[PDB]
Amino acid sequence: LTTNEYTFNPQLGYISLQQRLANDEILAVAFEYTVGGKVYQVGEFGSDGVDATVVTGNNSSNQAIITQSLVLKMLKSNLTNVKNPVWNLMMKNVYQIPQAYQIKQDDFRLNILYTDPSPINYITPVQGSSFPPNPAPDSKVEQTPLLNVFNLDRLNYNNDPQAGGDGFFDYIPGVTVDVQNGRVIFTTKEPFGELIFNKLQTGAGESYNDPTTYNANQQKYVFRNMYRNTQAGALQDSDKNKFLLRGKYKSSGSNGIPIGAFNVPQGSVVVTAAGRVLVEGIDYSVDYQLGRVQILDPSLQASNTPIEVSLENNSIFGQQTRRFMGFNIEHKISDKFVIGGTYLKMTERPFTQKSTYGQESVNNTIFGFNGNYSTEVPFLTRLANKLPNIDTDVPSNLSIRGEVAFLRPDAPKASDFQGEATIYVDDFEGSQSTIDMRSAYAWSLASTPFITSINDNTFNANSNTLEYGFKRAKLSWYTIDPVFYSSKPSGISNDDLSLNTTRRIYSRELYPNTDIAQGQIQVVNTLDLTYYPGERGPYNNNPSFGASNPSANFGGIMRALNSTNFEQGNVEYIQFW
Amino acid sequence: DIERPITTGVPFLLVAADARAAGLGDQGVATSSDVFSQQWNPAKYAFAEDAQGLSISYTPYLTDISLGQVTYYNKINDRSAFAGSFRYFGFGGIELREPTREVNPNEFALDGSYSLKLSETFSMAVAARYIRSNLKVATEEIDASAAGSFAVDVAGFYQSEEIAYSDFNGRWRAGFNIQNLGPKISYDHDDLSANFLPANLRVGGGFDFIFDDYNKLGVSLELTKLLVPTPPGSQADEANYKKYKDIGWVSGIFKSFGDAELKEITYSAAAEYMYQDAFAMRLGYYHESPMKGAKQFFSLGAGFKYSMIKVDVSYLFSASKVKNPLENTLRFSLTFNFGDKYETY
Amino acid sequence: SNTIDVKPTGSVEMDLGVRYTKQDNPAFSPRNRSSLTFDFDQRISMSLMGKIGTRLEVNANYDTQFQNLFKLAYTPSIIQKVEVGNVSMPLNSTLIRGAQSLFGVKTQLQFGRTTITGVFSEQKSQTKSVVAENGGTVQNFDLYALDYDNDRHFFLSQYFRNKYDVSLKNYPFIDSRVQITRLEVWVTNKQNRVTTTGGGNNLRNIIALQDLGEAQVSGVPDNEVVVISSTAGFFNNPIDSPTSNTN
Amino acid sequence: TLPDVEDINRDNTMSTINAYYEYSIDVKPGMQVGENYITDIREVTNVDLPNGGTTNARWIQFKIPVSQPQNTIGNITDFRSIRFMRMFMTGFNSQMTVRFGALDLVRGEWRRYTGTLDDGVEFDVAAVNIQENGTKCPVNYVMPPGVQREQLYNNNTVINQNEQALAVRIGGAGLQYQDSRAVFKNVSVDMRQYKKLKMFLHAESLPNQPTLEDDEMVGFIRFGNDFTQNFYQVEIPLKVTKTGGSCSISPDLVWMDDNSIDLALDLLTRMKIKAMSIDINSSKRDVNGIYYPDGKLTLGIKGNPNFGLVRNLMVGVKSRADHKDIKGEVWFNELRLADLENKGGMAAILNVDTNMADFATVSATGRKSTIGFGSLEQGANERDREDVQQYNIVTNLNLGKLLPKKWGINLPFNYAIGEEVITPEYDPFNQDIKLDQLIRETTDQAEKDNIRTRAIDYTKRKSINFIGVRKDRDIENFTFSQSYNQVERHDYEVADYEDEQSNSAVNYAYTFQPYLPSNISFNTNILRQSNRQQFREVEVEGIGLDPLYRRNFAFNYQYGFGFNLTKSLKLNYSATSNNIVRNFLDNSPKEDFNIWDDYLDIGTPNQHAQQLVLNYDIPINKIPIFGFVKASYSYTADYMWQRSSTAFSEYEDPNGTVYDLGNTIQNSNSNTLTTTLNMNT
Amino acid sequence: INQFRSNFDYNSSPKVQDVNTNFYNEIIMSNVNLVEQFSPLIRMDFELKSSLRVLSEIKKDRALSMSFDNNLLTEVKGMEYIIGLGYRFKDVSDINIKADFSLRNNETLVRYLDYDNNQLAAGQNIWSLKLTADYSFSKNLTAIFYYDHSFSKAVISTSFPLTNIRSGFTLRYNF
Repeated sequence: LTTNEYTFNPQLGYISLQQRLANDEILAVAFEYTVGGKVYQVGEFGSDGVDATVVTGNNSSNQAIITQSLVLKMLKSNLTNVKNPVWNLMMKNVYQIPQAYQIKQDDFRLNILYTDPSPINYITPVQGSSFPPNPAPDSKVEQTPLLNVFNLDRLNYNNDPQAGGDGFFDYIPGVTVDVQNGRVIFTTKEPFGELIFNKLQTGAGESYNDPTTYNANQQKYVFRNMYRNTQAGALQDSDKNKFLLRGKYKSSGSNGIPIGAFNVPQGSVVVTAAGRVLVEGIDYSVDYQLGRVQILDPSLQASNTPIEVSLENNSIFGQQTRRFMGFNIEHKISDKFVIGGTYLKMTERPFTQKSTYGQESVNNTIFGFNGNYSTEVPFLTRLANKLPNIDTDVPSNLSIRGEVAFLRPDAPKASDFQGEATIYVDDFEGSQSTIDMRSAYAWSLASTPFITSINDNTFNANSNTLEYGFKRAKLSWYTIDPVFYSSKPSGISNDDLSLNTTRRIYSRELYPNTDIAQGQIQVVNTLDLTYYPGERGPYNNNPSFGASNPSANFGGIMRALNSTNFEQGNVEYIQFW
Repeated sequence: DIERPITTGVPFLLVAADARAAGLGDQGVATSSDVFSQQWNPAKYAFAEDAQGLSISYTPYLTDISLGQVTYYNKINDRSAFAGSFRYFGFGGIELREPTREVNPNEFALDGSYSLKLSETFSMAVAARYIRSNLKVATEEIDASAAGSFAVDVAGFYQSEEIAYSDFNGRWRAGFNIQNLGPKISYDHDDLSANFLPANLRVGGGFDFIFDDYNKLGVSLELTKLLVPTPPGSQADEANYKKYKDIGWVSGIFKSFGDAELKEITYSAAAEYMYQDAFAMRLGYYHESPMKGAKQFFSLGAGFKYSMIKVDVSYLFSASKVKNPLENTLRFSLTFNFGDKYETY
Repeated sequence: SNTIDVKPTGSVEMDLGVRYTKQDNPAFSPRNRSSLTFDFDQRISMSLMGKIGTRLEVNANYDTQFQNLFKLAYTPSIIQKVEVGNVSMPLNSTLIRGAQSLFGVKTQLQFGRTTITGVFSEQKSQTKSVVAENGGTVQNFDLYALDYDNDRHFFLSQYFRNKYDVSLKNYPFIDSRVQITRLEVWVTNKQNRVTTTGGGNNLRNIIALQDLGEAQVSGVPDNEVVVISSTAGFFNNPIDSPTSNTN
Repeated sequence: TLPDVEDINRDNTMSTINAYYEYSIDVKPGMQVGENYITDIREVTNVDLPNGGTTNARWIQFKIPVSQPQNTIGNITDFRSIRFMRMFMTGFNSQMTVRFGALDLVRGEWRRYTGTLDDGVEFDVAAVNIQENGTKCPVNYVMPPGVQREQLYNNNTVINQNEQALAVRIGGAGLQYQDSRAVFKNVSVDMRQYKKLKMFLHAESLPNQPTLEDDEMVGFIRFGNDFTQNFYQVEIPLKVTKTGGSCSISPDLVWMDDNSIDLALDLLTRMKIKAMSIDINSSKRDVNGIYYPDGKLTLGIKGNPNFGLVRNLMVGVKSRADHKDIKGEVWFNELRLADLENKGGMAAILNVDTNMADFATVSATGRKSTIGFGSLEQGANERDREDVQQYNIVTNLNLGKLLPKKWGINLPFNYAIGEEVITPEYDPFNQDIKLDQLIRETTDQAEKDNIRTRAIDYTKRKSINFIGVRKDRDIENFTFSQSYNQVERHDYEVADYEDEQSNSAVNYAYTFQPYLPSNISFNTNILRQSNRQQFREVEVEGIGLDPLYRRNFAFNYQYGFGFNLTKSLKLNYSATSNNIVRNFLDNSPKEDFNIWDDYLDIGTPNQHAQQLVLNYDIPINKIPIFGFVKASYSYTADYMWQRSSTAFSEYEDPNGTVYDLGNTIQNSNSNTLTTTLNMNT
Repeated sequence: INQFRSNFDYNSSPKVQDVNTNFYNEIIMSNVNLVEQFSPLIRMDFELKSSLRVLSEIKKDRALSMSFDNNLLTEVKGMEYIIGLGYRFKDVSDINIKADFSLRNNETLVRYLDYDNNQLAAGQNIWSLKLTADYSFSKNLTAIFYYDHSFSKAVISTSFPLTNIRSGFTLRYNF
């Protein structure tokens, strides 16, 4: 791995790979560090290791090539055994802030909560638990906020220690945060698992290595199965995954608030600064080409108020056809006083009647009123210029606006089920996602198999001599190419393309209920496996092969699966027809 | 929710390709003679009051797929005309994951039609199409090089001279079109499996009111019958489909009527309003059976004529049923006319 | 009344051609030899302007590369305006804030002083929003205990692992002395390729051991530090020495 | 065109290890739909061969469960590293062609639940499917009655989409008296607008087994946060579809309406309320603390689950056969939610804008909303669930206008008040119950007032500021400022919150004009930030948690000394400094402090950053012998000093001694000469 | 030298030899890269008598990348022949012809030192023959006949030599 395909905190010793090798790769390391004046090394480098190759000859028919291996250290093998300590070498205290950038301090608020029913941010005992008394000043899980419970808040704003803490996540750019890309790093090998155990512990009879000897209070919080078991495992240990850590990070905002839409349709943005809408030209300005709303309101500029912005983008690729029926009466009472209508009906049109959860259709109808009485108050302008040095005669206005805007929602009657507003939280239609395997070429010959155990030699599978493929018949895997069916090559009678082992199975036989598209492949390819248990197969110097009962020979074909870890793939069945 | 539709072989043929139609309810069978009328009623090329024209249309399918037609008519006498159309349904853009192979799937349908003027009122035309689909361009046990076939068309178009009614002196138009009549297509290149061609029996009429003699408003109706046998709705459940599939096309075109009523005839109505003949505002409602095709809409459209180029555009408000792949588009079509303005009586 | 002056501008392009392509991999059939697909391309990039009949007003912009616009206005001398195609419907309320980009019909009707502007049309937008605080675009995140980062962060040995949570008792000062000077990482080479511009073409056999280094730590048992089944006569250093090849 | 390596998966190594999982299909001439792993047979009768003939073909569908190996060859434990699927065909006597219509590793989405809710019980989870399993042996998969087929256009053609279900299949020794088996997925479904949660079910005896009776099977739809500590178990005693042999039972007898959950969600809340007053220790909590209240469901709750956090769906199969081994083939299907809340909303925006002739621009606002008001595009779970009472008041004055235009000033004086009062429709604890059903559920007013006070979200924000004050024309050309933002808030989480910002900048920026400095720039800005938080204790609304004080008291300033000493020297100089203030502490802060305490203080330094940039365009042209070289030179030097927070400055050894690990220093240089030497001799 | 290092082993000890046998070089390193490049080895702008524009470059380069881990170098090649070509038929009206032949070759030989095993590891022989000829029928209407031939070639045995040909006219109408 080039030095740009990973990082490493060169003081605590954890690699920070940049590609998430998670399909049973192998990942070795050789490194060299210095504890002060001494130099250590637990690998073997290229510029230190035994040379790559070593020849011991002069001609191609007497050379003796010797390649050499460069002993290293292993950080995760192919077969992810959970027991072995290479599993533990993986680091499970790094949480990646989703879609993060150089997350500068003061624009990053992290906060750990305990959503048992709902998000509460202090741990409570269970029915007489009463957490171990007289805690140290550091552990003290009695009422402390979760950031203090998790030893992740102990420093002031300036990163110098404070009594209980600043109340906020500490953000030490080496220790607790990888500022370049997300990655809040908790300051423990396994915070949720053993930090809480040792911080709730109530004696020495409790031990972390056996989940049966827990406090009955650290039996509800110690989430041991995400550290002693994979992430696809520990789904079955579900009663403990309630420690979400909400947070907020901000973008650069250097030029302006980057809305996230491009080529906005003009007059659409509505920047309600602190609840009150802002005027499109007096206190903010939009680019309309880049997003980048820019508040030129100096008081409201530097205020830290949450300026929210509604955008009305028009870059929807793949949405539902909407209809926008409506109108608005606009009556003019005596000048500078109007009244409004504004009936509106926005109706989605679902793709299918089976409106899934999240992709729901709306049928909303708003109808409102208006107001907007204007006036000049020359009384008040006179009051103004009846003051000290003030002189101006510029007019004064007292506009007054009001609205009501009732809303009545619905759901479009297309997406009804027997006269209702079903949403289909799970129609069991996405389950059973398949992975094809009848690719006639991706297979190949197979080693001689074992049958009952690793101890039987029914197929000579342990014979280390040439008596290894004696029991290999003449299996031949293939698919009858379409030339035979379409344009009969000279020699194959039409009574050969018809004997039920070579027929060009149409999909109208397997799947008579499926509606094949037009112009697409109507023909169900196969993976024919013609097995000849008397034909000597490929390589074997079987001397007799004439008394061998053909019910003893095999014919083998092995593939290589693209995706390992059927746990987190959830492979369940091997289907075939 | 449609039960038991009819798998009409190559389906791109049915969809309109222009804007003079498909902004008018997809009919064009009793619409005035125009450069687009080759998919709808090739007979009415004889009544074109120009010598020769050619046009390019385009429908985008914003799902970059596209459907584009290029036509050229040229009436030799004052009494006959030739025409040639070319529809191209393409999946514009492709790549095969270091030069990589480029494979554009496409379904062009070349076409050419003669149109003679039998009597002074209605004309008859005969057309021929080489349909060719190549959608399944692919690799390793799904072979490309899919074939097409040939289809014949027979169209009659009855223009009427003039009647000068009570206060609006309109004229009448009628016309029938027997669409694709060719041997069934086999995508898989077998003889034991082949899809019927999309034979149509579209019959339409229309009347246009005339105001000021160059300010006209014409309405019209079309009835489209899809002349393929309807599929039969489990040994019997297999034998019934076998009897459906072993039907010849010349006999299916005859049968065509053993549904299982039979009012699964798609009807469309539309109105023209062309002002001075260089501007037109097309309205049209199209309706198929919600059980036998599930497709209906409320097409709007407009058309402009600067000097000899007409720009026709149109939108396709989807009336009720399932998501139509063209509902938010603009069927942009464009024309060109040449000299020899003919005097249409 | 007269003066249909709709003057189109722009260009049109047709690309009627043939496209032959053939590979020569043997795995294909003898049928997939030499595909010969026709090819057809259009590049209509037009725009219409003009003011028909002194009242109507055409405007349009049709490009063959999403936002193809088509407005068709109208202005009488009881009917004020009738657009089609790019109606707006501004409707300044701050509660009933209607859409502003949408295809369809828009009318208007002045009955003395009671304008009844109404729109039927198809909205073509989404109305997404942001919550920009000081700076820009506060965007929240919500993780959990169990969805940490997958196998992408690794300790470098059991020594650093067991020393991690103790060297960080007082965060900013790290109670250690370590300094990883040099570090080489070796992954399985699933993509058989050779480069010079990637940094080099240096790749060797590897026999990466599991217990390489790992002098036994004081706290945890030996069965969790070292995988060797019998550690008897295996360690040749004290019970806390750092990871080196000679532990 | 690839060589025939002994390396299949291109890992570049061989991996001669043997860790298998065998799965042995038989190949016999019989094979009805029960025994080996068959699921369908789909016999065809008359296929048209190309020679005009006709054959009788079968399409026996095997479906082997990966999670039930028959043997294990070698030290294999679990399916975390699988590779090299190797099929081989033994036992035959002669020519044998097997044609795989679709060989497939099908991965579910539903994850069989392991653990008590291991004795031999073959629990399987397939998806019965109408396109494939329309010919199954026990019962043909017929779509449930109301369910349509979900039309769709591929390219100018309808394409009937698919329909599936689940195939929770019990075998082996079968379930015991209450040992159940379940299947769970994960979700964030918020079912609080919709008023009924209902899904079909289907029961079936097993082929070649003792037929089930019309009991001893249940719906068992644990949902909510959890599977053993927070859930809403719906249940239903199924009744088997009586099979006779037709194998094509009609849809109304497959998907019986007695095996179809209804479960109006408004009953779950009353169950939750009835069970809040029934402790976790009692005999009501039956065995696993499920509290069955002892239509046709037997609902159960175990500890206040939620809606909107309905993660961990678990559909399953639980036995209630008093003494028998159950072996069923339950199908689950469409799990939709019934009709929703069509009630509406209401808003009352009222704005008031005034002017006082260029002097004051007092605005005012205020908008009152109700539960359910959003916008048109607002979905069903995102419209509104909070009564809201915004108001705002901005009072931009212009104080400089009060004095004469001579010696004019710019005192803007923005002043903004305003706040939010929000009451959620649902109380922020027991998220699914509403505030009303809990305020009207107890006569414990000491606790009733804990409720509806731990739920009234409240803010308030003051903002005074004088941004832009200066005297328009060592002259009087400063530029002052001042800003002050207070925020208070006492929502459900924080009992009281406090923010104070008090930026107080000031700038100089002379910019000289004719060896003296060409420019001078300077500026300071006190930045005080003060925050309090008291996270409320939701049990009793009394004292709450300890307050947490954040303080960012900082002073910091700039310089700049742009000199143009000659025509061939352009040396700038921009120092900067940023020191902190620590009036408010050792490590025990002072909860007696103030933002407007000693304010012009200049505390301890925190960062100091020099910077120098001198450019010298080498006056060698003066020498009238080398006047052909455009030699320049540039030297930017930098310097920075960090503070190294007190965890270093008074690090104390475990020996007890306190060291001082100092605070770092940095340089940098950018020597840069770019000569020309235009040969002009 | 992409990154040289200081060797901790070349310190002071009485241990001057490494594993195989060497003297612990002071400057560890890896991947010494000699990059040679004739960018236009020759370029021959050839504006001819009437109008026969010609521009025939010849690019070329080598990328020796010897790595000291395995001690085997990797040589890469250039050979990017190019032949531009332009002409204008007159008043037939005017017909502008362009022709852009090009031929890119490559190699990625991995050469061992201690025995002759210099083995190929990549490559290309792509040559393309774009060729256009356009003709205007009026101020508005133009046509252009284009012909884009292209042929790859198997340098390594996993490339599947392509040959693909675009042709046909393209009209053009400028309003």
